[PDB]
Amino acid sequence: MGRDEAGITGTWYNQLGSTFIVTAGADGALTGTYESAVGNAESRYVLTGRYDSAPATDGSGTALGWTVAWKNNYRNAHSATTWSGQYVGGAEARINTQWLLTSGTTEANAWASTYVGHDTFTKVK
Amino acid sequence: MGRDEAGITGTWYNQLGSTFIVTAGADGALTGTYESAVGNAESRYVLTGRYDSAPATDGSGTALGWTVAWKNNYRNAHSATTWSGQYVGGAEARINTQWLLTSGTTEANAWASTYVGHDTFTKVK
Amino acid sequence: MGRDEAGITGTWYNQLGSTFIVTAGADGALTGTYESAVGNAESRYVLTGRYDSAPATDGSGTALGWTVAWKNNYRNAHSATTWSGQYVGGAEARINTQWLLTSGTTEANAWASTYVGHDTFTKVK
Amino acid sequence: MGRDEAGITGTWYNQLGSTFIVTAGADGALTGTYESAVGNAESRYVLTGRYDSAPATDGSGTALGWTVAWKNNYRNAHSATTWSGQYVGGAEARINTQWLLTSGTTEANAWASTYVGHDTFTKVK
Repeated sequence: MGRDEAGITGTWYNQLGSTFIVTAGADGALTGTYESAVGNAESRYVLTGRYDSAPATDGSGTALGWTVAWKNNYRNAHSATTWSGQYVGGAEARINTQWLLTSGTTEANAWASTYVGHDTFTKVK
Repeated sequence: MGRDEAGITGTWYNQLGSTFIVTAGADGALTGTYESAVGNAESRYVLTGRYDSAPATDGSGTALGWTVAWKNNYRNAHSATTWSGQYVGGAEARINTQWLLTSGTTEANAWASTYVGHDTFTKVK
Repeated sequence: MGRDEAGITGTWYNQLGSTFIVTAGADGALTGTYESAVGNAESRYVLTGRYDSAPATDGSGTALGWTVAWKNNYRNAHSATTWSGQYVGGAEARINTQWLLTSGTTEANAWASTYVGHDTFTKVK
Repeated sequence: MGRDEAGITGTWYNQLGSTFIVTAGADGALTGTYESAVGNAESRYVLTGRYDSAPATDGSGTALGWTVAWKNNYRNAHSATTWSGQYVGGAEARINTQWLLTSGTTEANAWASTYVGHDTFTKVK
């Protein structure tokens, strides 16, 4: 099993009230669903990603990332978000991320294609 | 099939000489391998991601993203990169991305955990 | 005077314990000093920047940005940080920022030149 | 004088056809004007920033950054952009940047406040 397979797997919530449901595989896989509390989104979207299944044992966090394309059976926002961050284990476990949201654009609007932000996920709230 | 399933699937190269080998699934999946020409990396790493399988038909690009965790059988850089971008089809097809590279860090060094950059992928070179 | 000239001018502290001392000019100027609690830094560094001196009156925040080059009489970290964000007025005034830290690099290391992060500044702590 | 004071001072153009007119001071200051070819912008806007006036002599680039608040006598886009990057001297001098564009937003829309992109400036075109 991955060192933090058990720590990462489950339900996480961010500061916006979004819900991230993830399974961490022994081999580094992340699979699950994302539900955004904000933006052009409804219900759950597929996510996939990767994590470091053998992190440093010096108290460093565990690097990971995942992607959501904002298409499901309900809506298509012609966009994708990637979260890049680290899992920090312990009593108040956190996933601390920064994210990039890219929209499909014309060449003329491509300079404005991409938003950047930061989300912090906890196991409560 | 996804609108750009055929356009995205295959081998791509970026401005650094890295190699991205991807299969686009009918359902929005991206699966493949990444080989970085730079950094703490050797040989291929697993990637997974997502793309908009039903993009706008107004000449906008196709949003997509993917993740590599920099662990394979050879090396572990305790880091993950996410690329967020859009596929632009036609004679000189491109994937234009921005990326976030997060390292596992101590809490003291977490302010310096994440690099940001931009890669442009083409089908030649 | 700028709408938030009085609100912005003064001493701010971020989540790292850094100190930002700024004067907002009637014309949109930001001038002052920055002292980082972390990284290759000691004592104060010059900053300059700009803010929107006539923001929207719909309860939107006030856009602003500034730069520090990490050279002073004590040290030179061959780097510069830019903070981009908005001032949100009221009882618990905040400046919410994202930042880019670029180091001078060789062409070979330029892919790793730039860090991205987020700082939140308050008038206390 | 700054090592690259003479190299930086003058007129630069980016890949969008924007015009950046900058004076580099002996002490690290950047002052000038910016004219964007794209977005909610017309004519020139004030910029200020900083650069490393004593860079490494190992062939590394020169770190620098600057800010534009998108208010002038013609328009107010209630936003500010910061460019963070490095100057690379020689026959085909370049300023390679990444940028953050923050808009004033309501708290509800603050997750979508900030765009990220990359501009490359040359002395011709």
